[PDB]
Amino acid sequence: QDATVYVGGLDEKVSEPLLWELFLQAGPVVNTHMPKDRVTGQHQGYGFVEFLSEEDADYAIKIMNMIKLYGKPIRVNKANIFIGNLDPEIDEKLLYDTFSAFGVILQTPKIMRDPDTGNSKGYAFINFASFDASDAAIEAMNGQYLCNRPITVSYAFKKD
Amino acid sequence: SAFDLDVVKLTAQFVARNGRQFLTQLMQKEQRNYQFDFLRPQHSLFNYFTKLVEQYTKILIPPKGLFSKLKKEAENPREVLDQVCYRVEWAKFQERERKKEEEEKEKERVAYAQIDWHDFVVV
Amino acid sequence: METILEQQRRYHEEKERLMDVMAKEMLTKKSTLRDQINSDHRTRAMQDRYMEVSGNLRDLYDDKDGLRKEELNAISGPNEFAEFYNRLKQIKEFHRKHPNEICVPMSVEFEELLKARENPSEEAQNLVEFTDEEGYGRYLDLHDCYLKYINLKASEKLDYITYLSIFDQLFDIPKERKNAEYKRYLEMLLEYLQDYTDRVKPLQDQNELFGKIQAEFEKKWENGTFPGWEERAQRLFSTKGKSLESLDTSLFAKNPKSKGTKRDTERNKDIAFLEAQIYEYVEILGEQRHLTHENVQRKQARTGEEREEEEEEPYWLYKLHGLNINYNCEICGNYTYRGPKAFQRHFAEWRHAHGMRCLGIPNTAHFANVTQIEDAVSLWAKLKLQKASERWQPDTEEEYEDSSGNVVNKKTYEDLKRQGLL
Ligand SMILES: [Zn+2]
Repeated sequence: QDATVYVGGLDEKVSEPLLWELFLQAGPVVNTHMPKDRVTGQHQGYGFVEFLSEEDADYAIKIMNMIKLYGKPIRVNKANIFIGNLDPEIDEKLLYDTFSAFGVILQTPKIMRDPDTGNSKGYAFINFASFDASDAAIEAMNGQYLCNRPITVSYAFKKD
Repeated sequence: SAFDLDVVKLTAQFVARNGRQFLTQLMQKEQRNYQFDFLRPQHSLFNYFTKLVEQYTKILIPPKGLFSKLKKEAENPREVLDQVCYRVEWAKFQERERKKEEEEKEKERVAYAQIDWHDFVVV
Repeated sequence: METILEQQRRYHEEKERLMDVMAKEMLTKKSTLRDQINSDHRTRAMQDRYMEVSGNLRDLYDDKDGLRKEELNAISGPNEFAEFYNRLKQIKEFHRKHPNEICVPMSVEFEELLKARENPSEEAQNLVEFTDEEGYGRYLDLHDCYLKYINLKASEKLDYITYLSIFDQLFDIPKERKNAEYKRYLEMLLEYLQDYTDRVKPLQDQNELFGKIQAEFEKKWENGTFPGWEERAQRLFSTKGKSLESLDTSLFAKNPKSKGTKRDTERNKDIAFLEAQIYEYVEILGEQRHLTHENVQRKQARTGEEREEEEEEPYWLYKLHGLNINYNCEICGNYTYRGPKAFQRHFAEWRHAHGMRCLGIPNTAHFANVTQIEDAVSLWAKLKLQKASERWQPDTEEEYEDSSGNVVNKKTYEDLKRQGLL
């Protein structure tokens, strides 16, 4: 897990030897793994590249971070408001700093991860201090231009 | 982080003995080729340096132990218990004020989510 | 050292942290009497520590009056500051962050969820200062005092209710003589009552209460504290009456009243002070004595069981595929494996690799179908010897001929050549 780098944000043009060919300049990528879905039978955008040394994986994570690969925000990492279609290049501290401009955050946010890879699932949950920050996130942040990924902010629970 | 904290404590001790706002022992040190990034207010350590300077100024008070001796806080446990009870009452009043502010914010959020947003009038 | 600047601010921060801990202890609600007594003892210990810190900080003002002339001088300044910065310009290779400058006194004055006790008060216990019969200040133990009174009176006609009725009197006639041996038991009963009063309220000022009791004993009890309408003025030491105040003032400095008797003011002053302290403890803790008397009456009126309850509170595949034949491996915790298809595969599985790492031998194809420990270590010794032999080791296998003689001595190894060329 230390020598392997988890890549997120892969489109349909990216393939299993294509990621190994793109990561060959960063370091000696020994193997590439792409988990296939059960309903569609294709990649879900997240994969893994197992290299030989941990320094090559660190250089690939520091070089290929927030890159625009196949029209997709590909990024390598070390393997009541709901935000969907978020970029995997952002972290919890980056999401807390991005959410601090609209309103005040009550605590540190959390992002959902896949049970197989564990880098990024695609959705996240963040809680605001009051309902005014949630309304400002649903008015402004729900549709704002993020890092090559259109996010969507919505209410997790609402009572009619 | 011990050397930076010691430098901040030395700057707070040297700046508290000044007779003016700008005529201090640290303003002339900035022009004497001494790098001090904690003097600018843009850094996060400046908020702690200001609190250290405030504590150094409060350590120079006449009831702080320079020319007088405290008798109520040092020789009366009942006065300390009354001060602790007053601090607990102030904390309870602050918690009640925060709960009232949260209730007012919830009432404003309930009133804003129930008003009609289709009756537009441009005058 | 900045004793007037840094040490005074540190003492003020410690006093503020102690006051914040006391306010957090007083703001929290209580549910039990023993936990409340432990919190009161911790608050009293924190108040004593804050008073000691204030007394230590209040004495650091002798050199401050001499150093204030040099500290407030605007002619000085950045010279000594630059000298202190050059003294603080040492090697910064100690890459270690210390966030416990102010967080450590905040954590020392706090408690945990498993045990509600502070870090200086971690060794404090309520069972070392109070007995089980007292109930952490709920009642008072009077069985030993009643046994001592029955042993001193030499009679079995005094029960616990009679002793409680005799001990309830404050200014009435005593049960025995004042010059008898009952004063030695009364002094012990007063010394126990003083400790019971000091244990029932640790947050109260015991020294101020003792000084007030001494002032009331000296200024009031020694000057006729019980006026009448021999009955006009009574003396506690001499145990005699007086006609008027002038006769009592003339007899207060008399020769039998000073030292010419066995109950004078010279020898029987401590017994009178102990009796006054016992009367003050009975007047201040009368509700606890009434609760102890009610508990004794409820224990006497109860039965044996009530007193005990109060004191206690395809079978064919089975053999075709290889099952029913089990194999065990010592390298794997004597884990017994099933039919051969699984047993042969276990050497590659996780558990066997774990078991082999215990000895320090890698998992390879050589160590397959080997289940015993000593066999594994012997085969590892063999393989080690073989491989280490068949490699090319230049250090011991090489022929150098140093230029020391330059025409002789070709038996030099690769290490002696460096030693000769050094
Ligand atoms: Zn085994």
